[PDB]
Amino acid sequence: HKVIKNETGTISISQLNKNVWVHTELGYFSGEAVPSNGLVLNTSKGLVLVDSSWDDKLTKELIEMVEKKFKKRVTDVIITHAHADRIGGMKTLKERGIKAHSTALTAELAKKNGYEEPLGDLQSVTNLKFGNMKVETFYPGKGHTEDNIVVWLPQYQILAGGCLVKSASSKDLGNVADAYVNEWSTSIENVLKRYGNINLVVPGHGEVGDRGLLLHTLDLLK
Ligand SMILES: [Zn+2]
Ligand SMILES: [Zn+2]
Repeated sequence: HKVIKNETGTISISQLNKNVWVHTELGYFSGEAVPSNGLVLNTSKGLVLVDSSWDDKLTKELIEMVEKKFKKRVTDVIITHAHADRIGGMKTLKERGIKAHSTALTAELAKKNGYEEPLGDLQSVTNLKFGNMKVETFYPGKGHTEDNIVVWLPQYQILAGGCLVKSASSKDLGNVADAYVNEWSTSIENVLKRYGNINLVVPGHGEVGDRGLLLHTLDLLK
């Protein structure tokens, strides 16, 4: 259990194992602190993030923290849906020549929310390799948003569930303004059906757990 932080504590990275870390940032909204999780992947050919952060201020500092820790550059990011906590650092990414991967739909919705457009290069099942690190993206259907995807790391059996999966502490689904609450259950079932061997599940917000987080989210939807 190893967490690196900036001095304020607004940005932290937590070790799941040597090459996979959770990044978490606090964005403040009407006096209220909200954490958001993504992943940091340490690969032979650079660093890969799953999701950016609330804004460019945080995204830029996040990048510098990880580039210093691992002594190499952030080359790619995978955007799991078009909300601010996921997509708010797009300008930082473009400015630094960091490729922003997404589904066409996510790219479409990003444009329509006024954000810079990610690549729209991902299909519903896409396998990527960065150095020796394998990354699978999967669209399970509508849930938290229309466009939400999950990121699977087959070599670690680690699932970045994003906001499709709630933490164990969550007692409601949170922000459902853009959600499809009647399809969300099916969409989690598609995840459960596809990955029979989940060791860790990282939710969009809150503590890392395991396969249980997906069952908890199903309860929250009943
Ligand atoms: Zn969201
Ligand atoms: Zn979320």
